[PDB]
Amino acid sequence: MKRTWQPNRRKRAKTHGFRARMRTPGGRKVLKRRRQKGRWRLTPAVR
Amino acid sequence: AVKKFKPYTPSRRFMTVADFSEITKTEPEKSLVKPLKKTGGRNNQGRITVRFRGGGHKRLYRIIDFKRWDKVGIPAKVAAIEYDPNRSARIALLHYVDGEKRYIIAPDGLQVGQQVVAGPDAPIQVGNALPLRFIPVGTVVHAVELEPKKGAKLARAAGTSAQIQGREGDYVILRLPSGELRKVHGECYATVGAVGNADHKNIVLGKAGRSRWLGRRPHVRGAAMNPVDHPHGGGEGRAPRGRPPASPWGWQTKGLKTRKRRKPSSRFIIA
RNA sequence: GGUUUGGCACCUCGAUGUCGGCUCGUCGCAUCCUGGGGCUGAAGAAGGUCCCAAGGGUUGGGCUGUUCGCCCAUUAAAGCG
RNA sequence: CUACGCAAUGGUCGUCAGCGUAGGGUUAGGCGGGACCUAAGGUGAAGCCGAAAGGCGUAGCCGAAGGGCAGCCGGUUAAUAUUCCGGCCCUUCCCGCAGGUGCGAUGGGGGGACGCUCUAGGCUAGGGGGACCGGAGCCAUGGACGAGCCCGGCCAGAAGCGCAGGGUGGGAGGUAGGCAAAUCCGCCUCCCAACAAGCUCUGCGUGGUGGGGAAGCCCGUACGGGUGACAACCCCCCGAAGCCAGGGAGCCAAGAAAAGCCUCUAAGCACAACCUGCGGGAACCCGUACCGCAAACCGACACAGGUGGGCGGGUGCAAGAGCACUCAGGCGCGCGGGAGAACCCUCGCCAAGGAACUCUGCAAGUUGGCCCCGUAACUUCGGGAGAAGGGGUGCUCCCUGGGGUGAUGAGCCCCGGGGAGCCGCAGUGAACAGGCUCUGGCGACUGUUUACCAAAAACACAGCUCUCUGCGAACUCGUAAGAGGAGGUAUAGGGAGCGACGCUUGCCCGGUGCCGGAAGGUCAAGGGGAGGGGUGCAAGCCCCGAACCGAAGCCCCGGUGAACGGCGGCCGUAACUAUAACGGUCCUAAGGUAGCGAAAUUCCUUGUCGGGUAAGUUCCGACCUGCACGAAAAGCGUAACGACCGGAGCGCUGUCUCGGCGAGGGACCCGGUGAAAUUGAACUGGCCGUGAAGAUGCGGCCUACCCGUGGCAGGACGAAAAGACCCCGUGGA
RNA sequence: CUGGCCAGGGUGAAGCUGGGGUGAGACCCAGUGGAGGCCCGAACCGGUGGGGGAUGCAAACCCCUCGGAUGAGCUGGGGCU
RNA sequence: UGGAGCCAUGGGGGAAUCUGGGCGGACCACCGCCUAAGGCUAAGUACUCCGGGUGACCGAUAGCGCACCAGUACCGUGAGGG
RNA sequence: CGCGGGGUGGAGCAGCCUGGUAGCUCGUCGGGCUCAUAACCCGAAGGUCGUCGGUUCAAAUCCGGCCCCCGCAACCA
RNA sequence: AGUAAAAAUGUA
RNA sequence: AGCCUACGGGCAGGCGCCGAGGGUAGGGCCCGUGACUGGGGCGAAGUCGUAACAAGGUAGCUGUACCGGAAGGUGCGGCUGGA
RNA sequence: GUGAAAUGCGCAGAUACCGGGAGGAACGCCGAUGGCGAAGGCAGCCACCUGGUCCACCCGUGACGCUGAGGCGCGAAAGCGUG
Ligand SMILES: [Mg+2]
Ligand SMILES: [Mg+2]
Ligand SMILES: [Mg+2]
Ligand SMILES: [Mg+2]
Ligand SMILES: [Mg+2]
Ligand SMILES: [Mg+2]
Ligand SMILES: [Mg+2]
Ligand SMILES: [Mg+2]
Ligand SMILES: [Mg+2]
Ligand SMILES: [Mg+2]
Ligand SMILES: [Mg+2]
Ligand SMILES: [Mg+2]
Ligand SMILES: [Mg+2]
Ligand SMILES: [Mg+2]
Ligand SMILES: [Mg+2]
Ligand SMILES: [Mg+2]
Ligand SMILES: [Mg+2]
Ligand SMILES: [Mg+2]
Ligand SMILES: [Mg+2]
Ligand SMILES: [Mg+2]
Ligand SMILES: [Mg+2]
Ligand SMILES: [Mg+2]
Ligand SMILES: [Mg+2]
Ligand SMILES: [Mg+2]
Ligand SMILES: [Mg+2]
Ligand SMILES: [Mg+2]
Ligand SMILES: [Mg+2]
Ligand SMILES: [Mg+2]
Ligand SMILES: [Mg+2]
Ligand SMILES: [Mg+2]
Ligand SMILES: [Mg+2]
Ligand SMILES: [Mg+2]
Ligand SMILES: [Mg+2]
Ligand SMILES: [Mg+2]
Ligand SMILES: [Mg+2]
Ligand SMILES: [Mg+2]
Ligand SMILES: [Mg+2]
Ligand SMILES: [Mg+2]
Ligand SMILES: [Mg+2]
Ligand SMILES: [Mg+2]
Ligand SMILES: [Mg+2]
Ligand SMILES: [Mg+2]
Ligand SMILES: [Mg+2]
Ligand SMILES: [Mg+2]
Ligand SMILES: [Mg+2]
Ligand SMILES: [Mg+2]
Ligand SMILES: [Mg+2]
Ligand SMILES: [Mg+2]
Ligand SMILES: [Mg+2]
Ligand SMILES: [Mg+2]
Ligand SMILES: [Mg+2]
Ligand SMILES: [Mg+2]
Ligand SMILES: [Mg+2]
Ligand SMILES: [Mg+2]
Ligand SMILES: [Mg+2]
Ligand SMILES: [Mg+2]
Ligand SMILES: [Mg+2]
Ligand SMILES: [Mg+2]
Ligand SMILES: [Mg+2]
Ligand SMILES: [Mg+2]
Ligand SMILES: [Mg+2]
Ligand SMILES: [Mg+2]
Ligand SMILES: [Mg+2]
Ligand SMILES: [Mg+2]
Ligand SMILES: [Mg+2]
Ligand SMILES: [Mg+2]
Ligand SMILES: [Mg+2]
Ligand SMILES: [Mg+2]
Ligand SMILES: [Mg+2]
Ligand SMILES: [Mg+2]
Ligand SMILES: [Mg+2]
Ligand SMILES: [Mg+2]
Ligand SMILES: [Mg+2]
Ligand SMILES: [Mg+2]
Ligand SMILES: [Mg+2]
Ligand SMILES: [Mg+2]
Ligand SMILES: [Mg+2]
Ligand SMILES: [Mg+2]
Ligand SMILES: [Mg+2]
Ligand SMILES: [Mg+2]
Ligand SMILES: [Mg+2]
Ligand SMILES: [Mg+2]
Ligand SMILES: [Mg+2]
Ligand SMILES: [Mg+2]
Ligand SMILES: [Mg+2]
Ligand SMILES: [Mg+2]
Ligand SMILES: [Mg+2]
Ligand SMILES: [Mg+2]
Ligand SMILES: [Mg+2]
Ligand SMILES: [Mg+2]
Ligand SMILES: [Mg+2]
Ligand SMILES: [Mg+2]
Ligand SMILES: [Mg+2]
Ligand SMILES: [Mg+2]
Ligand SMILES: [Mg+2]
Ligand SMILES: [Mg+2]
Ligand SMILES: [Mg+2]
Ligand SMILES: [Mg+2]
Ligand SMILES: [Mg+2]
Ligand SMILES: [Mg+2]
Ligand SMILES: [Mg+2]
Ligand SMILES: [Mg+2]
Ligand SMILES: [Mg+2]
Ligand SMILES: [Mg+2]
Ligand SMILES: [Mg+2]
Ligand SMILES: [Mg+2]
Ligand SMILES: [Mg+2]
Ligand SMILES: [Mg+2]
Ligand SMILES: [Mg+2]
Ligand SMILES: [Mg+2]
Ligand SMILES: [Mg+2]
Ligand SMILES: [Mg+2]
Ligand SMILES: [Mg+2]
Ligand SMILES: [Mg+2]
Ligand SMILES: [Mg+2]
Ligand SMILES: [Mg+2]
Ligand SMILES: [Mg+2]
Ligand SMILES: [Mg+2]
Ligand SMILES: [Mg+2]
Ligand SMILES: [Mg+2]
Ligand SMILES: [Mg+2]
Ligand SMILES: [Mg+2]
Ligand SMILES: [Mg+2]
Ligand SMILES: [Mg+2]
Ligand SMILES: [Mg+2]
Ligand SMILES: [Mg+2]
Ligand SMILES: [Mg+2]
Ligand SMILES: [Mg+2]
Ligand SMILES: [Mg+2]
Ligand SMILES: [Mg+2]
Ligand SMILES: [Mg+2]
Ligand SMILES: [Mg+2]
Ligand SMILES: [Mg+2]
Ligand SMILES: [Mg+2]
Ligand SMILES: [Mg+2]
Ligand SMILES: [Mg+2]
Ligand SMILES: [Mg+2]
Ligand SMILES: [Mg+2]
Ligand SMILES: [Mg+2]
Ligand SMILES: [Mg+2]
Ligand SMILES: [Mg+2]
Ligand SMILES: [Mg+2]
Ligand SMILES: [Mg+2]
Ligand SMILES: [Mg+2]
Ligand SMILES: [Mg+2]
Ligand SMILES: [Mg+2]
Ligand SMILES: [Mg+2]
Ligand SMILES: [Mg+2]
Ligand SMILES: [Mg+2]
Ligand SMILES: [Mg+2]
Ligand SMILES: [Mg+2]
Ligand SMILES: [Mg+2]
Ligand SMILES: [Mg+2]
Ligand SMILES: [Mg+2]
Ligand SMILES: [Mg+2]
Ligand SMILES: [Mg+2]
Ligand SMILES: [Mg+2]
Ligand SMILES: [Mg+2]
Ligand SMILES: [Mg+2]
Ligand SMILES: [Mg+2]
Ligand SMILES: [Mg+2]
Ligand SMILES: [Mg+2]
Ligand SMILES: [Mg+2]
Ligand SMILES: [Mg+2]
Ligand SMILES: [Mg+2]
Ligand SMILES: [Mg+2]
Ligand SMILES: [Mg+2]
Repeated sequence: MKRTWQPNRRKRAKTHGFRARMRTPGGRKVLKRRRQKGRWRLTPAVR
Repeated sequence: AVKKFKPYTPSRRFMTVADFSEITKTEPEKSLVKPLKKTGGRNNQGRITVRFRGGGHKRLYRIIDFKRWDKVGIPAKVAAIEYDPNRSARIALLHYVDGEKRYIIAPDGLQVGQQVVAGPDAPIQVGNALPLRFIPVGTVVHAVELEPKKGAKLARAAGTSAQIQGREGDYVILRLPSGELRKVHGECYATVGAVGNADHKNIVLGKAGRSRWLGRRPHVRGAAMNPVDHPHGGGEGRAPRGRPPASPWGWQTKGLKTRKRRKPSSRFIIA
């Protein structure tokens, strides 16, 4: 059956992208939250 | 006249279609005026605000002239009459002598060729627009302004029309399609005659599509939903409301009046 | 007597699947046939009734989810638990 | 891709590999994105709004399988190619020269430009024949040296040509419009011209010429290399859903935008500048391996699942992307080897019977294509219809009628018609391929639904009625701005119920709701302050506070049922008896009309009669003492429709009496790899009894050598899940 | 918002055309035509009945069967709640 | 909400400049305190990313989640888990 | 069977709560009007207040015991 | 400026 | 593949058409019968009213429509067979 | 309002009167034992379109006539469908 995950690069970047995260204050916090934590990727990696 | 079909398939035994005889000599809109991408969409910024809308054939908006005082005294020959997917009415494409041309809600009686115009003067005969005041107390008219230089806003649905009952001050009394008696201003334009295509009210959609073709989605009854959805909802085994006919939002729907109590628009009405 | 309807609430609610059927049986005797037998208001044939006796038998359909019934056509009998 | 490898990964093995180590490998002005355009939407100068965070939002900007834009055919690599190479053909920019012309926009106009279904005429793609062309070869096993068998008979190609089509009137006057600024559009007027021509623009054919070019044989791990002939490269036929394309006709639901591109002019500027030529220069960034219906993507896996577009050959079957076989190409599913038990799965057949099976013909069988006769009630005249029920169906030879292509003749295709005759059990000889009818219920109908137990009588539905709403509409979302409604305007929009259609839809406004009622009754803040109090020697400063005036709402008055709803009791009475047309009385707001009625509703109940059966708690027809129908939570009907639920027949059957045999995959044996839930420990038997009331573990008695393997499922109150039921909790939702 | 897909059969509406008809009509026959939430049935969409599967191939599968299949149709990409 | 002042203020009304004006828990009269409707101002106070010093603190199931190449592997669309 | 409503002249309803008073309508009997009978008119009669007991000074009336009539209810398994 | 109230039923 | 021959041929025999009739299926016409139901006819005895004939005590009658225990009432128009 | 009454309407201001406006239906007097039409049936006035009918002249055609199963059209009122 079709499953939940259907990879799409444009979607992924547009949705969880660094740029996107920056526009919303809620997103900005995510970034802050992560950096603060020490993550190696603030954003989902995807080329 | 409304065409009818033999019953060679149900949902087409009763189905009926308007008789497109009048339109003729032009089906493809005026690439000049009309050429306006109409925006389709059943709600505002985000959420749906008007239930059951959507789907339904593509549609281009024909930009029409709802205020005729633009070209006073300038006449124009009625070049053609076309189909307009955006209204009950039909519309007449007319060519002003200015060379300029525009669309007008085609009134019953209008003929191609038949020249027409609008102005305080203007011959009191179908297709001509004149400030309500300069109109023979009685004659029927449609496409009426409600406030001077604010555009036509009354009686524009196929076959609708208002009749001049009389005068009284700078105002004139109209008996609107609905039947209410209102005092419109004198300077309020209005084009003489009735809307036409009066046969409209007579079409029988026929199937459930067709209702779809017109962008009208299915309408699910309150009592069919559950307590959480509508107030008529709930009830083991079909039941009967539970008193007293209400809408999904809570207000009663049988009787209860809605117009703003202290509205200043009142005192201009009487029906 | 422990097959009914119940009474009580003792094991089981960190679970004892709760009607009917089908398959497979097995046991009881308070015996439906079949074998013995005593009375009889037993002439004979056929019954009634009680006694001994399960070794083995104890049909196929209609209706109903049914158990049970009712019915159809049989049977030595179409037993009850 | 290649060279070394095999620990692990691979459900076995493993020299192999998508695995390990290493080295290579992805080449573009023309393909695809970007230095182009705009869509939904996003963002967002201005501007509005918001406690902050922020929310709207014009222009503009971003945003693309949509618009626009110049590459075809071959050749090479172990691995890239419209990218490198060869031949052929284009595109832009920049500079120069020559000749043209009022050149010139972020502006004006045109154009770009649009649906659905059906379609004409030509073409090409693709395919089939050929006695013709070219070619290694081949006569086997009884026959054939044969018009034998076998293999291949193409691709691209500028200009120029032909053949199809597509677009398009030419003039000259005015001109109040295109937010005029135009010689352009648009409008009026009139010499002209025409179901054209002319001029343009595609497609196709042709084209200088350049490529390609089998079978078989020889070499050959691999992959491929000469061969191959100086190869031939021709003739008919079939033929698109593709091209000519913006073709045509019909239809209602009425079918993007912007730039490129023409043209018109404004500033400007004409020693500009654009235009057509012709030379010479310039032409960046990013992707290019490989997988790609799958072992490389989504599913923890080399997972029987999921995944958009194009090509997808041949023969036969009426057609076809269907079915059988088969090209090219790709595979045999990464545990095998034997046996020949029960049992399971999937599959084949069966005497007589033929639904007796069972909740139920569940399942399975029967039937099946096409041609031809021939078909009922009922009906909304469409349908019911594939109703039913029959006949035909292969091959051979002869005669004969049309159509397409030719050329009116010929082969080549496409539909037919009539005769005789042949062989089988059987001719849609295999594969795909309805069983039928009668009668009820519900719903009108196609459609929708519980992703993962419900596809329905449920939702939706056209249609009917009520109700709101006069437009800055009602209504919805939002604090607002704003937005939907609607760039709509009562023949419209919102809400509600009913649910095609037919005949219909009664009585009750007491209560509730809503609608109408400038009177009254009651009524808050506030206005008013009679009168009273606290203090001061006081002027005063403070407090309470009665009349009366004071909205909406409620009261009161009246309306209203396709608004919420409701729509009686007890006695008596007619030639036998029954029953009660009739009457009495109490109550009510008014006491259920038509039509239906043991029903999706009837408890008693398998009511009582009829029908159907040998037999009928079901089914169908009736009767009505309707526990407990009834008119828009519609009432009674209804042709057609239904994977809906019921009752019947006929047909045919392994459903069954009643089972038998056979096949394949497992099960079983051997070699390889090798889990799981569960598990207090165990040295874990029967019966009577006892015990917390159902014991391997107590008592008595009985039986019982130690250990396995294939099987069965009665027990271990067997597993699983801290019971959904039940109750409890001053638990939750 | 923008694209794409739906083998092949079947039935044969309105219109046209011609004839008949009448005073003119309605209408009636043919032929043409190719309508439709039409019929059969692949792809494509779905999930009716049965069987299998139940530590599965699979945390919804497989086979047989069945429904829709020009439409209220299916579907890719880009969006919004 | 209290007898409810004081301090602040959304609404309405709306002064005075030292005979001015607030307060001392309603309100008056006494007596007394203080000068609103402009602004600034170190120090003593808080915390611990960082550096150092100690410890009747742990000693690799402890001690931070990490003594180790850890906010990693891995899981999740993601926030996030770890 | 469990809560609850009811039995009063011949029929159908009050009166019970607020105990000492049996009311109303129709029918039945007598007399008129009429030729006659309905109707209409005038006049009378008729009730253990289901039943057995209790409270009281007195019970249709209030308190329990049965007798019947009517109406709700009888659910989760 | 003479339209205009009600009052059933019965054969031996 | 027989039988007679006068060898041309006839006969037996074999095949086919048609064919009484039987069978299956689906129709048409008529008859009998059927739980129950609908009216109708006559009724020497019933129950309810009294509609019509005299203004029959509301002129009657009528096509139609509705409504009512029943006759019948009422509406729209019409007739005189009423004044 | 009737026989007389009652329902009902009105002190929320009715009935009676005046002014104004909306709307629908019907057309008093003329009007008659009247006229027209085939029948049903037809009444304010105006116009347009149109049928039948009568009189005078004896002008024209030259028996071209009458009736009429069926067919066809019309056809009060009530009734039905759609608006
Ligand atoms: Mg997952
Ligand atoms: Mg993408
Ligand atoms: Mg790093
Ligand atoms: Mg938006
Ligand atoms: Mg609905
Ligand atoms: Mg529901
Ligand atoms: Mg919700
Ligand atoms: Mg409610
Ligand atoms: Mg609610
Ligand atoms: Mg219910
Ligand atoms: Mg409810
Ligand atoms: Mg027992
Ligand atoms: Mg017991
Ligand atoms: Mg217990
Ligand atoms: Mg106890
Ligand atoms: Mg338990
Ligand atoms: Mg346990
Ligand atoms: Mg037994
Ligand atoms: Mg014995
Ligand atoms: Mg004897
Ligand atoms: Mg190797
Ligand atoms: Mg291995
Ligand atoms: Mg490798
Ligand atoms: Mg761009
Ligand atoms: Mg742009
Ligand atoms: Mg935009
Ligand atoms: Mg924004
Ligand atoms: Mg693009
Ligand atoms: Mg493109
Ligand atoms: Mg490759
Ligand atoms: Mg090249
Ligand atoms: Mg120019
Ligand atoms: Mg344009
Ligand atoms: Mg060939
Ligand atoms: Mg030979
Ligand atoms: Mg060529
Ligand atoms: Mg074509
Ligand atoms: Mg632009
Ligand atoms: Mg650059
Ligand atoms: Mg590649
Ligand atoms: Mg697949
Ligand atoms: Mg594909
Ligand atoms: Mg594998
Ligand atoms: Mg797979
Ligand atoms: Mg799918
Ligand atoms: Mg697919
Ligand atoms: Mg073929
Ligand atoms: Mg075929
Ligand atoms: Mg296939
Ligand atoms: Mg091969
Ligand atoms: Mg058999
Ligand atoms: Mg047989
Ligand atoms: Mg049989
Ligand atoms: Mg049976
Ligand atoms: Mg049985
Ligand atoms: Mg079946
Ligand atoms: Mg049918
Ligand atoms: Mg039928
Ligand atoms: Mg053959
Ligand atoms: Mg051809
Ligand atoms: Mg077939
Ligand atoms: Mg079939
Ligand atoms: Mg019925
Ligand atoms: Mg039934
Ligand atoms: Mg349905
Ligand atoms: Mg489901
Ligand atoms: Mg379904
Ligand atoms: Mg209806
Ligand atoms: Mg607000
Ligand atoms: Mg709008
Ligand atoms: Mg609506
Ligand atoms: Mg509406
Ligand atoms: Mg319904
Ligand atoms: Mg009634
Ligand atoms: Mg009421
Ligand atoms: Mg009311
Ligand atoms: Mg009322
Ligand atoms: Mg009110
Ligand atoms: Mg006050
Ligand atoms: Mg005082
Ligand atoms: Mg008030
Ligand atoms: Mg009696
Ligand atoms: Mg009697
Ligand atoms: Mg009832
Ligand atoms: Mg009835
Ligand atoms: Mg019955
Ligand atoms: Mg019932
Ligand atoms: Mg019953
Ligand atoms: Mg029952
Ligand atoms: Mg019977
Ligand atoms: Mg049977
Ligand atoms: Mg019976
Ligand atoms: Mg049965
Ligand atoms: Mg019945
Ligand atoms: Mg009902
Ligand atoms: Mg009703
Ligand atoms: Mg109702
Ligand atoms: Mg219904
Ligand atoms: Mg019914
Ligand atoms: Mg079905
Ligand atoms: Mg369906
Ligand atoms: Mg059936
Ligand atoms: Mg086997
Ligand atoms: Mg092994
Ligand atoms: Mg024991
Ligand atoms: Mg022991
Ligand atoms: Mg023991
Ligand atoms: Mg064992
Ligand atoms: Mg087992
Ligand atoms: Mg067990
Ligand atoms: Mg257990
Ligand atoms: Mg528990
Ligand atoms: Mg549950
Ligand atoms: Mg035709
Ligand atoms: Mg269809
Ligand atoms: Mg189909
Ligand atoms: Mg099929
Ligand atoms: Mg395809
Ligand atoms: Mg679904
Ligand atoms: Mg599928
Ligand atoms: Mg299935
Ligand atoms: Mg299902
Ligand atoms: Mg299953
Ligand atoms: Mg199963
Ligand atoms: Mg199918
Ligand atoms: Mg989509
Ligand atoms: Mg997307
Ligand atoms: Mg303040
Ligand atoms: Mg203030
Ligand atoms: Mg001063
Ligand atoms: Mg203060
Ligand atoms: Mg103070
Ligand atoms: Mg103080
Ligand atoms: Mg103090
Ligand atoms: Mg102080
Ligand atoms: Mg200061
Ligand atoms: Mg200060
Ligand atoms: Mg400071
Ligand atoms: Mg510190
Ligand atoms: Mg640690
Ligand atoms: Mg250690
Ligand atoms: Mg650390
Ligand atoms: Mg740790
Ligand atoms: Mg993951
Ligand atoms: Mg991840
Ligand atoms: Mg009594
Ligand atoms: Mg008397
Ligand atoms: Mg009397
Ligand atoms: Mg309960
Ligand atoms: Mg009588
Ligand atoms: Mg007599
Ligand atoms: Mg015969
Ligand atoms: Mg009969
Ligand atoms: Mg009779
Ligand atoms: Mg009698
Ligand atoms: Mg009478
Ligand atoms: Mg009378
Ligand atoms: Mg009448
Ligand atoms: Mg009446
Ligand atoms: Mg009359
Ligand atoms: Mg007044
Ligand atoms: Mg005339
Ligand atoms: Mg003569
Ligand atoms: Mg009428
Ligand atoms: Mg009616
Ligand atoms: Mg009508
Ligand atoms: Mg009407």
